[PDB]
Amino acid sequence: NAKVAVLGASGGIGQPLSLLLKNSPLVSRLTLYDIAHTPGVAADLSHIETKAAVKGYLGPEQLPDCLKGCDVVVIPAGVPRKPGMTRDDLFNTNATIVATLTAACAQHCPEAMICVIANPVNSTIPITAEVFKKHGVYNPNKIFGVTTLDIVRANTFVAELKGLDPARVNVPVIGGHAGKTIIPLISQCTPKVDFPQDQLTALTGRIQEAGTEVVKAKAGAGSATLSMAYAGARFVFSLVDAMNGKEGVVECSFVKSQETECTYFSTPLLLGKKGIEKNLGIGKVSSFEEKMISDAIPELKASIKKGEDFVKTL
Amino acid sequence: NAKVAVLGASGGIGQPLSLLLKNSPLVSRLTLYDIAHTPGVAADLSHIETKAAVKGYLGPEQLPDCLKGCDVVVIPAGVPRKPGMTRDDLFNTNATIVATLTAACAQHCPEAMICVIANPVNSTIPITAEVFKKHGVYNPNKIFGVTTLDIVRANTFVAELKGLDPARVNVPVIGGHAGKTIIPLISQCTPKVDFPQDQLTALTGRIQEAGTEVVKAKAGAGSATLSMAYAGARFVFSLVDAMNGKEGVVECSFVKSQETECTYFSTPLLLGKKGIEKNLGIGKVSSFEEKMISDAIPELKASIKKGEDFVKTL
Amino acid sequence: NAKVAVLGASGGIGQPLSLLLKNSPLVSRLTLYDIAHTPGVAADLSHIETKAAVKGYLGPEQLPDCLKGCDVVVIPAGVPRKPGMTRDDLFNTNATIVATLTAACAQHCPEAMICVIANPVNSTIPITAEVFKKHGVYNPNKIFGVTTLDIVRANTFVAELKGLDPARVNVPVIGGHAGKTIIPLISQCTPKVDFPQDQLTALTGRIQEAGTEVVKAKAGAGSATLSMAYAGARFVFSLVDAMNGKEGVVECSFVKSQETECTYFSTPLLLGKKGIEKNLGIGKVSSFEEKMISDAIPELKASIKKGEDFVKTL
Amino acid sequence: NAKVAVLGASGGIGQPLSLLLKNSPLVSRLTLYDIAHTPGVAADLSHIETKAAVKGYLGPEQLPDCLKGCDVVVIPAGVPRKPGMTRDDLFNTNATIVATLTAACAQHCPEAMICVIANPVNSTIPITAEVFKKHGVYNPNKIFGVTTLDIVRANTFVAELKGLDPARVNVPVIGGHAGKTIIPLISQCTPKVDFPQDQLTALTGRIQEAGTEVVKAKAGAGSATLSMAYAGARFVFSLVDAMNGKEGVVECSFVKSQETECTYFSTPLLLGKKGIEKNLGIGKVSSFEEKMISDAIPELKASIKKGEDFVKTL
Ligand SMILES: NC(=O)c1ccc[n+]([C@@H]2O[C@H](COP(=O)([O-])OP(=O)(O)OC[C@H]3O[C@@H](n4cnc5c(N)ncnc54)[C@H](O)[C@@H]3O)[C@@H](O)[C@H]2O)c1
Ligand SMILES: NC(=O)c1ccc[n+]([C@@H]2O[C@H](COP(=O)([O-])OP(=O)(O)OC[C@H]3O[C@@H](n4cnc5c(N)ncnc54)[C@H](O)[C@@H]3O)[C@@H](O)[C@H]2O)c1
Ligand SMILES: NC(=O)c1ccc[n+]([C@@H]2O[C@H](COP(=O)([O-])OP(=O)(O)OC[C@H]3O[C@@H](n4cnc5c(N)ncnc54)[C@H](O)[C@@H]3O)[C@@H](O)[C@H]2O)c1
Ligand SMILES: NC(=O)c1ccc[n+]([C@@H]2O[C@H](COP(=O)([O-])OP(=O)(O)OC[C@H]3O[C@@H](n4cnc5c(N)ncnc54)[C@H](O)[C@@H]3O)[C@@H](O)[C@H]2O)c1
Repeated sequence: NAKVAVLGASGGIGQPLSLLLKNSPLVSRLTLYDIAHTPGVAADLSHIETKAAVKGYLGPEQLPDCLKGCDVVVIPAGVPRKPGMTRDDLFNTNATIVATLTAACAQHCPEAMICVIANPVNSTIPITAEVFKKHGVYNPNKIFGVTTLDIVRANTFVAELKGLDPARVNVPVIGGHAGKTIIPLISQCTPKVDFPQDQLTALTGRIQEAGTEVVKAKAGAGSATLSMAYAGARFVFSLVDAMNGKEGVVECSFVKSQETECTYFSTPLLLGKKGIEKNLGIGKVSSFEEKMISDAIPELKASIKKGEDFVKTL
Repeated sequence: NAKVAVLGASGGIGQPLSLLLKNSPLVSRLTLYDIAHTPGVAADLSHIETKAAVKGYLGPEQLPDCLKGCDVVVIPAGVPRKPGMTRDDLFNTNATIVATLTAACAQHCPEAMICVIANPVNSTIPITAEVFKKHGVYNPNKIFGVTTLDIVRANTFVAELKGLDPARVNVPVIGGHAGKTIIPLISQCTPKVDFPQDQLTALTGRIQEAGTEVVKAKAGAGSATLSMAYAGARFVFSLVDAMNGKEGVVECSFVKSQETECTYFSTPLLLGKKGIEKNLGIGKVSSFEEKMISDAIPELKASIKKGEDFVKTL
Repeated sequence: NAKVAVLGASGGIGQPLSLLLKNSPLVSRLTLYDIAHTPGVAADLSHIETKAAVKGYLGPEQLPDCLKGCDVVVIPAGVPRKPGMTRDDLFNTNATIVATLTAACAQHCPEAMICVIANPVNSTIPITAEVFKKHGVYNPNKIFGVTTLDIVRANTFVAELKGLDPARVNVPVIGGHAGKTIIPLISQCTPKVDFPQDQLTALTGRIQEAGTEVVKAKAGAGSATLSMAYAGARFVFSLVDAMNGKEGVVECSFVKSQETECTYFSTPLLLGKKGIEKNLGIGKVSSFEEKMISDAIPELKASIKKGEDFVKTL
Repeated sequence: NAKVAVLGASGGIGQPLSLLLKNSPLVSRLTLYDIAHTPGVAADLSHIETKAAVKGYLGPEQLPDCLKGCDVVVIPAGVPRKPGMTRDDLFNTNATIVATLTAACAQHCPEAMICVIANPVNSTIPITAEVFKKHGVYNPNKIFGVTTLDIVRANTFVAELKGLDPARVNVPVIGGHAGKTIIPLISQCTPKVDFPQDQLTALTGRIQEAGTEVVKAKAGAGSATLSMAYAGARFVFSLVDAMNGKEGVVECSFVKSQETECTYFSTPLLLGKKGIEKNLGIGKVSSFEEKMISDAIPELKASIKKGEDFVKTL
C-alpha cells in the first residue's frame, strides 16, 4: 500500500531502482521525478504486470504533484564520480540538488520518510536535516542516509572468502559513507568468522574502497548503479515492512545520532511505524574496530559541518 | 544451479536484465558479454549479496569463454528503434549481430537454451535456426524468440480496464512480435473477461502498438528497456524452473512451429527439462481472433523468408 | 546580410555546421532549432567574436519564431545510419522529420532557400517539393538536395591519387545521393586526369561508398558529421554569395530537373539571385559515365515516387 | 607548414577543433589522438578537400606516433563540468590525464608548443611545467594555458554593449581562468570604450561567469565546446603565424610569469619564432582593475600549489 517517490528516476540508479520498486507487491503508487526523460521511463514501467500505478513528472513545476501524499521519498538524484574524484568533488553540485529537492519534500510531504542516496551522504544528510529545520518540520526519526550498499558489499566479500551463502551472512557497518568512515564490524558478523589480522585488514579496506573499485572498472562510464539500485530497494522494503507493523526489522543507516560525539552517525536501527523505533547503538567491538571508530570521527565531523555550513548560506 | 550468459549486457535492456538475473537464486553463474562497458557492469553486479558468480567479457576474442558451460544464453544485443522506424527497418543491422553471436553459441554452447530478444524477432529467430543448422547442432526445442513483453503488456492493460490485479491475469498472445502479427487471444484470458467489440479492437490495437507507444514517449532516447528486462527475466526464470523439473510452466514464445503454414509462430509452450515439452497450440479462438491469424500469416512468412535468405548469403 | 536557420542544430552535423556559419561574415543572423539541447548550443556559439547574432529555439512552439525573416534554411535534422543500414531504413523516420520541418518553412519563411541535408536526399527533396505545393508557395529554384559532400570526396580522392592540391581540383558529380546513383564525371575533372579503367572503376566505387566507409570506421558512433558540416557550409556559402550578386558560382545539387526522364536530378547549377539561375545539365560524358546514368535512373524514379507517395498519406 | 596534434580529439571540443584545424591552409598535417573513437573521426575529416594529411591514433601504444615531429600540441582531453561544479572540482580526475599526456609530449615532441585546454587551467599548467622539468626539457616560452575563450567572450560582450563589430574589438584579459581570477582589462580595450559603472560591473561579471552560464544553459550536457574550438584554433593560428615569422602577433595566455608574485599568470604575450618573444606585462590599469588583481592572487597561488603538489607526490 506504500506510495513511493523516486527523485532522480531517469538516472543510472534511478531507472533500475524504479524497476525494483515497480516489481514489488509492497508498492501501490510509484511517482517518478527527474529534469529529463521521466515521461518515457514512466511509460516503460507502466507496462509491467504489477499493481503499482506509475506516473512520471518532469521539471520543478511538477515536483509538488510528484510529492503529494507520499510515504517514502528516495533521492538518487545527483552527479556520479569519474575516475580520480573524491566524493567531496561532487559536493557543490549535489548539495544544491539535495537542498532543492528536500526543500520540496519539507513543503509538500513533510510526514514522509526521506531516504537520501546522493553523495556525499556524510554531508547530504545534515543538509536534509537543516533544510527541514528551516521549514519547521524536522523529525530525526524519518531522515535516512542510505549506507545499505556498504552492508551488502561486506556480506558478499565475507561470503566469498569463507565460501558461505551471502543470503545467510550479516555484517553491521557503522560510521559513515566515505573511506575510513566506513567501519565494518566483522566481530559482530553472523555467522561468526575468524580471519587473521592481515586478511581482516585487506577485507576492511576492500569494503571501504569498494565504490572506488567500481568507478575504476567503469573507466568514465559512472559509478555503482545496479548494486546501488538493489541496495536502495532493499532499504525501502525494510522501511515499508516496518511501517506496516513488521517486527525485528533492523537496518544500518546514517542518521541523527547521540551514540558518539558525532551529531550524525550510522548504526543498526530498529525500524517501526514512526521510522526509527530505537537506535541499537555501536555495541561490543574489538580493539581494531575501536581504533577505526576513533580515527573516523574527525572526518565525520568535518563533513557534517560542511553540509550544515552550506545550508547556512541559503 | 543455472549458468546464464547475457550477450549485449551493457545495453539499456542488458543492464537491468542482468540485475534481475543476479538477484535470483536460480542463477549460479552470470557471464556478461558486450563490445563495450562489460567489465564495469560485472564489477557493479558482483557486489550484490546473492550466490551468482558474475564475470565480464569484452570483444569477440572473449566471447567463447563467456559461453562455455552455459545452460541459457539471452541475446538483447542489437540496435533499438527511433520514432518512425518499424522493427523491420532494423533488420539489416541486427541481422549481422544475431548471426555472428548465434554462430559462437552453436560453436561453444550448442546444447544451451537460446533466447533472442533482438529485433525483428520474426526474422532473427529464423536466422538463429539457420545458423545452428549450418553448424549441425539445430535443436528446435531450445531456440526461443522472446515475445514475453507482449503478454506482460496484455495482462497489464486488461487488468487496468477490469480493475483486476495484473499478477492474476494471463492473456495468451500468439503469432509474432511485430504490428498486426501480435495477436492477443482475449477469449482465452483468465479470468474470463468480455468487452464489447469497440473496446476489444482498441485494446487489441493498444497491445500491438505498445512498443511504438514507448518509443514515442522516449522521444528518441530508445525503446522499452526496463519492462523488457522484466519480461526477459520472467522468461528465463520460467525456462530455468522447467529445467529444474518444475511442472506447469507455460510461456508463449516465437519458435519453430507446425501449428500453421508458418515455419515459425508463437503459441503457449509447455516448457520442460529439454526445452519445449509440448506446443500447446492455438486452441479455440473467436472469429475476430481467427481473422487476425489469417491477416498475419503473409507478413510472418515474408519476415521468415527474409531471415532465411540472409544466412543463405553467408 | 543573410539570416540562416539551422534545423537540427544540436546534432552531430548541426553543431559543427552552425559553428562554421557563425564564423562566416556572410551570415548576419543565425537561428538554431532542435527538439533537444538548442539553448545550450546557442549560448555556446553566441560567445564567438563574429557579427552574426545567434538565438536558440527549442520544440515546435518556438519553430515559427526561428524561421521568421529567414533567407536560407539548412536541414540536418534526421537520424543517421548504423553499420549495415541502408539509407531507406531511415526513410520512415526522416521523411516525417523533413515533412514537418518544411511545412513550417513553407508557412513562415516561404521565400527562403531550403537546403536539405537529411537523408535519403533522393526522396526528401520530393517530400520538400510537395509540402511546399500544398501551402501554395512552391519554387523549384529555391529547393536544394545537398550532395556537396560527394563532390568534396571526389576532389579529395582524385587529388590524393594524382599528388595534387585538392583546392585546385573540381569533379562534377551527378545523378543522386545513394550508391550507384552517385556518378562522378571524371572525364569532366579540372585539371584533366588520366586513369586506366581499373583504377577509374575502383575510384568510382570509393566515391559511391564513401559514406559507408565512414560508418564502418565509426563502428556504431554514427556517420560523416565534420566533413558534412564542411560540405554543407560550402554549399550554403556558395548560395549566399550568389544571392549577393557574385557571378560564376557553380554547384552540383539534387533539384527539380528536366535534364532527364527523372523529375529530380543532380547536375552542376549556376546559382544567382533567384537561387538556381541556370541548370548546366550533364554535358559531354564518356561511355562509362553514360552507362552509370542509364543504370541509376530506375533507382532515382523509385526514390522520387516513394517520397511523393509518402506526402499523399498525411 | 605546421604539424598539429590534438589530444582528446574525439570529444566535444576536440572534434570541432580538429575540423577548424583541418580547414586551415596553415596546417600541413593533423594527427588526432584519443582513448576512443579516433579512427572514425579521422576517416570523416580525411574526406575534406584541404591539403592537411589527417591520421587517427587510438590507445597508449599509438600516442608516440601521434606526437612525433609535431610543431604544436593542443590538449582538450579532460572531463567537463556539470551544473554546480567549479573547474577546481575537476582537478583530481584531470590532473592524471594532463600529467600522462604532457609526459608523452615531454618525451616525443619536447620542442613543440604545448597548448593546454584541459581544466582547471590555473592548476594544469603548473602540472605541465613540473612534468617537463622532471623530464629535463622545460621551456617556459612554449607552455600555454589557453585562456583565449575569455578574450573572445570579452570582445563579443563589449561589442554587443557598444554596437561594434566584434572583429574590431580587442580586450586584454589577465590573471587566470576561473571565476574572480579572470580579469578583463576594459580600460585597455581597443577601441577605447567608456562604460557607465553599472554596465562595467555587470560586463566584468558576465565575462567571469560566462563558462558557468554555458554549463547552466547546457543543463548537464557538458560545457562550451564550439566556442572553445573556435578559441583554441585561433590560439593555434596565432602561434603558427608567429612561428612563420609574422610580427606583432599578441595573445593573452596563462604562462610562467614574473609579473605578480604568482609564478604563473596570464598577460598579453608577444609571440615569435620560439614561442613567447616577450611578456608584455600588466601595463597601466584602473583602481577597479588593480583591486581585481589583488583579490585574484590568493586563489591563483592556491591553484598553483595544488598543481605543483600533485606532481611532487608521484
Ligand atoms: N549512497 C550510495 O552508496 C551511493 C552509491 C552509488 C552512487 N551514489 C550517488 O547517487 C547519485 C546518482 O548517481 P547515478 O549513477 O544515478 O548518476 P546519473 O548521472 O546516472 O543519474 C543522476 C540522475 O539525477 C538527475 N538529476 C540531476 N539533477 C536533478 C535535479 N536537480 N532534480 C531531479 N533530478 C536531477 C539526472 O538527470 C539523472 O537522471 C550520485 O550522487 C552518486 O554519487 C550513492
Ligand atoms: N523482444 C522484444 O519485445 C524487445 C523489446 C525491446 C527491445 N528489443 C530489442 O532489444 C535490442 C536491444 O535494445 P536496447 O534498448 O538494449 O539497445 P541499447 O542500444 O541500449 O543496447 C544494445 C546493446 O547491444 C550491444 N551490441 C551491439 N552489437 C553487439 C555485438 N556485436 N556484440 C555484443 N553486443 C553488441 C551494444 O553495445 C549495446 O550495449 C534492440 O534490438 C531492440 O530492438 C526487443
Ligand atoms: N547529405 C549528405 O551527404 C549527408 C551526409 C551525412 C549525413 N546526412 C544526414 O544528416 C542527418 C543527421 O545526421 P547527424 O549525424 O547530425 O545525426 P545526429 O543524430 O547526430 O543529429 C540529428 C539531430 O536531428 C535532431 N532532430 C530529430 N528530429 C528533429 C525534429 N523533428 N526537429 C528538429 N530536430 C530534430 C536531433 O535532435 C539531433 O540533434 C541524417 O539524416 C543523415 O542521414 C546527410
Ligand atoms: N580552457 C577553456 O576555456 C576551456 C573551455 C571549455 C572546456 N575546457 C576543459 O576541456 C575539457 C572539456 O573537454 P570536452 O568538452 O571535449 O569534454 P568531452 O567529455 O566532450 O571530451 C573529453 C575528451 O577527453 C578524452 N580523454 C579522456 N581521457 C583521455 C586520455 N587519458 N587520453 C586521451 N583522451 C582522453 C575523452 O575520450 C573525450 O574524447 C575539460 O577539461 C574542460 O574543463 C576548457
